[PDB]
Amino acid sequence: AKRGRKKRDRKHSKANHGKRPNA
Amino acid sequence: MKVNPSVKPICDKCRVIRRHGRVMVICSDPRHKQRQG
Amino acid sequence: MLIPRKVKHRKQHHPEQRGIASGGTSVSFGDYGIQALEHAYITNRQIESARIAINRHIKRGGKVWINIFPDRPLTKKPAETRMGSGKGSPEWWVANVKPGRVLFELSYPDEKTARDALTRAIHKLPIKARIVTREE
Amino acid sequence: MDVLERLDLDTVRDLSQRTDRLGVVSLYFNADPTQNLQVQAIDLRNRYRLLQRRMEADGSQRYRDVAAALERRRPLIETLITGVASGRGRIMFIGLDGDWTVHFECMMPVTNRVVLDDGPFIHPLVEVLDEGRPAGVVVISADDARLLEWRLGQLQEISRIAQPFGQQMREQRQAREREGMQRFLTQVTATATELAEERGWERIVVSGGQRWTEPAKTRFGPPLRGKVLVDRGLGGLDDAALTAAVSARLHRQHKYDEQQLLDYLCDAGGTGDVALGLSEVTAALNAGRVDHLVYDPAVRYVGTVGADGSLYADGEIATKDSRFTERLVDRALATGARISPVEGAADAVLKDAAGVAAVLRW
Amino acid sequence: TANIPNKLTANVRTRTGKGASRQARRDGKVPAVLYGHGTDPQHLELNARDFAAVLRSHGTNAILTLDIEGTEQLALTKALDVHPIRRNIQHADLLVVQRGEKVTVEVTVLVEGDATPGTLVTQDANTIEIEAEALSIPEQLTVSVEGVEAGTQITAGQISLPEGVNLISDPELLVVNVVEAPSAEALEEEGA
Amino acid sequence: SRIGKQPVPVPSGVDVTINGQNLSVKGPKGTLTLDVAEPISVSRAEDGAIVVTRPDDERRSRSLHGLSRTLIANLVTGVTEGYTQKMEIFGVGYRVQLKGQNLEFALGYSHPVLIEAPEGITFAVESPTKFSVSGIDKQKVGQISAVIRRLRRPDPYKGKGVRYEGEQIRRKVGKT
Amino acid sequence: MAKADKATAVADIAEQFKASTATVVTEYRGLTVANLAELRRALGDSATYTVAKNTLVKRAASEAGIEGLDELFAGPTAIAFVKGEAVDAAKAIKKFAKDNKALVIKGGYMDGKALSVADVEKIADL
Amino acid sequence: LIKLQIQAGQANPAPPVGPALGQHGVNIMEFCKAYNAATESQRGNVIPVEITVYEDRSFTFALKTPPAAKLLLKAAGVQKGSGEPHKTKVAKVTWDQVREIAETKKADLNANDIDAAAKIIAGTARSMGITVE
RNA sequence: CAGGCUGAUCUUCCCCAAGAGUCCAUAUCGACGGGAUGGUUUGGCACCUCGAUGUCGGCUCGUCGCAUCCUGGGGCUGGAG
RNA sequence: UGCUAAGUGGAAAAGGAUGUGCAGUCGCGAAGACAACCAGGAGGUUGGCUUAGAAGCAGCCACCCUUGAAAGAGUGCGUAA
Repeated sequence: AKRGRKKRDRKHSKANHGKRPNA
Repeated sequence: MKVNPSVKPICDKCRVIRRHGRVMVICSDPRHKQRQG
Repeated sequence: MLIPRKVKHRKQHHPEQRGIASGGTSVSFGDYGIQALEHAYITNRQIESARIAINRHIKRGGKVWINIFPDRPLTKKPAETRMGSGKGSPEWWVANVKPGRVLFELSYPDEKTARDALTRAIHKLPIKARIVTREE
Repeated sequence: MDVLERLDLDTVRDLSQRTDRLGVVSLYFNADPTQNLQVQAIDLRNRYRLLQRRMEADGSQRYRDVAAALERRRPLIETLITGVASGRGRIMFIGLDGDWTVHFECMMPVTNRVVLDDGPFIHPLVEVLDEGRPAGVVVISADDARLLEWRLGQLQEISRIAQPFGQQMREQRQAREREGMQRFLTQVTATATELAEERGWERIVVSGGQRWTEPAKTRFGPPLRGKVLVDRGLGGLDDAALTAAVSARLHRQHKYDEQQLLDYLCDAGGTGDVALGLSEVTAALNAGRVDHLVYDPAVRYVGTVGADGSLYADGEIATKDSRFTERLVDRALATGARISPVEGAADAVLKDAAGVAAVLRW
Repeated sequence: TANIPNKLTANVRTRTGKGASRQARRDGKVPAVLYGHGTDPQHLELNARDFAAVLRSHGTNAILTLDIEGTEQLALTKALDVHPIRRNIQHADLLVVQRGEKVTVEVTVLVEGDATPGTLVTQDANTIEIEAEALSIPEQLTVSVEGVEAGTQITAGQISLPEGVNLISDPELLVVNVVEAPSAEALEEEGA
Repeated sequence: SRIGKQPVPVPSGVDVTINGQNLSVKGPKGTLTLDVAEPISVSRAEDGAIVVTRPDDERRSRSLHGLSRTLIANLVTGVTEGYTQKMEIFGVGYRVQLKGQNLEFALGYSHPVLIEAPEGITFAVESPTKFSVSGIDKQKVGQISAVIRRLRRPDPYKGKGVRYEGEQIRRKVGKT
Repeated sequence: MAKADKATAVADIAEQFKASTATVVTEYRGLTVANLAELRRALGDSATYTVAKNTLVKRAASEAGIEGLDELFAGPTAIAFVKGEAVDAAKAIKKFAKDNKALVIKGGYMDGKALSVADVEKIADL
Repeated sequence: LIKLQIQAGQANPAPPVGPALGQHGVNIMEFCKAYNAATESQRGNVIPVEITVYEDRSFTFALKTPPAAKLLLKAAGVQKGSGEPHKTKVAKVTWDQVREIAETKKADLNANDIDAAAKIIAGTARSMGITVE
């Protein structure tokens, strides 16, 4: 589950402020 | 040599040291020799 | 294994896992105890596995108290079926544990064996815990 | 006035310690219907008659009392001839002065024997127990699974499990059935392992068919996979044929194990780890060094017994008896050794050692 | 028993609430309240490390002497608010007292001595109530289990109290219970 | 700490030269040179002794302080007394003979094995099953002895192979 | 061996010092408890044979005017107090000294003065 | 030095004395004949022997008083002591009896007084559950 | 049917050590309980394709991973050879 | 002004561990503490029971006394004992 984990974990950027669509 | 995530001093003469970034147990009894990995 | 004799409602919502414990955070019966540090459902099988680990270590003398009871049931629907058509039948009984709650207790004449026996039981539980005493 | 069940080494030890003021007579009756039963009955009666006549041809107070006691306990033998259950081999220990009797029956065959002794005569019972160790039987099909136990030549059921995972292209259906069958094997082997740990099984006979017999063998753990016997035709057999097949398989395995033990004893004889010959075996039993005693049950050993109970072989310097094997077995039981009577040890491999050998503890 | 009161410096709080108490604790302080027969509570602040030192050695029912901005006061510790996890002192109730006054106080009882080797000592009641003078509260109470045989109930009425101390709780409290040591078979049937 | 706070006494017939951080010592039986780690300063007291000091009590200054004193102490011992090692051989048919300046070993192989002597050390043989390795440098002597020791794999059953003079190996038993 | 235990032990040695007519000091290293028993039984009539920490004895030596014995408390040390007589005690040591050879005499105190190792030997002879 | 216990009334048994000093190269028959000659004065109390061998295998054996544990069992009439002392006590022994054992152990104990040696024997009685009065 | 998310089930490891192992938890097996990786099995969802993404097995041709069957280098052994 | 030596920064659990920095309690110590070297480490006795054996050291119960500077009814290794 590398693709799913990477896409969810990239919502912890400073520009996203902890949220992205589709998590 | 035992390669386990957990190393412990099985007997009273085992010593825990740190070589090259690993944690190791060295004893005069060759069975008790073991490293972390 | 600990099982209630009867319950009014057999299918229930999941227990909530928010907040810290209000009551049961102090050692009352014995001299040593195990205090939780995380939220979990402690199943009635992990309690039996954890109080036999204490029994084996201390052998003959001493007394053991279990301060939590597996009252609340969790369901499980039949295997390999689509979603829908009812709610599953109960299968295991859990206890809602919050941080600060004291789970087990022990009385034993000497300290080194008492703290070793309680350590053998923290390794059977799905949470972190620490050993506390009656003193302040 | 009681009937024993579940014979084992502890029960044999506790029974051999009994005693009677006059004596105990031990009767082993061979009621196998393959041989003529009336012949065995007459043979047993004749053996009793010779025992009684040898009592009555001495001329002593003790001997006349013993002869009277023997004449009084006559009808118990005709009771034995028509015993309680439907067994092949029957065994009865009768106390002379007292009014106590012990009855036992088993499917393992025996040979007629009437022995008068201070205590019960144990030797053939140990042989029967050696040849009748328990085992488990597991039968698998695509639908169900039977679990049975074999003990002393008799098969009794334990469980009958059904397929819980049994429920479009043919390939997908076959794959689903394969997965269900694998889960079924895992569950059945788990149940069998639990039962083996419970009831002390030594060997397991696993049958699955022409496809599912080897996977079931490999599912068992390393503790048990070394003691699993593979047979493929156990399915569809009735109880009689099933019992016959399991008995034959276990007999073959037991003979193979005995051959391996004899080879080990022959090889290790010479390094001082094991002792060969009656003299060294008796000397080791005196100090209780024997961890494993092996003797040929057919050979009639002659021995001498001292005041302190120590056993002395021929030429060792004192009451001399011809039923010395009973004393050897009693001492081995007393010292906690393991008795393995290998039928035929004194023939080829251990011919120079008369068939008797011991595995020393040090 | 004569106890020399412990001197502690107290400051009157300017702002109360939950935002001001959290900030006070972040600066090594503890909020406190000083009520009693003065009948007008005072909101104080105490040093966190100095307060904990007094409680560590002189017990929980420590007599105090607060310096409330130049005014001396005799106070007694009444209650404490301790975090279950972090094990802090979040608050402290203080009761004003004067010399020659009787107060009701719970003191701890300790079990010293080795009993018969085939017995297990189980202590039921941790503390008992007394009624002593303001400056004469015992720091702890002790009982002796030396040669006590089999099943005996050591009751709260048999605790040896100093002079000027009167038992308040009923004299039928089972304080210490000495019983036969459980065997291995008795362990496996407790909690199954 | 305890190791590196004591001086290194210098006997009479030793010429010690300090050039900044590079330290040289001349003795009756050779010359040796040592380069000291930068935080530690090496200097000679007026009583003819070499002293090492460290400015700070940091983790790295303490570690290199006790280290540096011992190498200096080993540096003056190797030029006045020297270093030697006594070794032995056990087993039947196991022998040593000194060929030229090298060594010949017979250790149950199908071929003799030689040990070329590196410059700085010399070999000496007393008995066919007894020899020694001597030199001027402590680490050079120790390294070559280790190579000789591991010529045969350790034998816990009969103890065949090369050992040290005081070596006390561990043993077991294979009976049959 | 806390502060009081050390203080207790120094009082006993000082108490055991004034009650003795004379005293001799020896070193005992290498003597088995079986060997120590024989020497004590032979001396058990009058003398008492004890050992203690040298530093703690020196403090006990400050209670009595025996300031000339401060150099006898280096190395292992056994002090043998004689309750009565002087000839009997020294001779019993000599027969032991010439047998085990592991016990030698460090010195002795008498008449307010330390007595040399040879001069202690003459008490038994006289 | 092999510490061995042979009862006084037993001559040349197999278990106790047979393999004990046989393996050490010591005489197997010559020990008993000197031992039986000396041990026939008691004839009723088991007395241990300390086989002290010399360079030429000459053994300077020494005879010892019977154990203080045995001397308390027959001083109270019970064959074997208690397996659970402090719970079951087999018998009773008067304080005057205890001094008698300390008298026959006088050459084998540490104590100099008779009261101190009485306490030593009383220690062994405690371990086997014999009350001393 | 394939792809995608999940990972109950499956698979590969691991944490504590009750015990088996003639003695001896850790030569070799490791129970009750706990924590995870992989996306290889059976499933759950129904996100692309129904103005068409042809489905099992074999043949021909391959390319990659190592969680290694042989060959290659070692530590421990209840490894005498 | 400090921290990190891991390219951590620039993925992950139970759990294992003399990595390092800060703050706070407790014990021992110039009456010589910790480490190292020299010497003692005993007697009743092989404590009692159990066991083929059980002698400090499978297991169960107790855990005393003496000479003493101290010496445990014994912290490990080891022998069938």
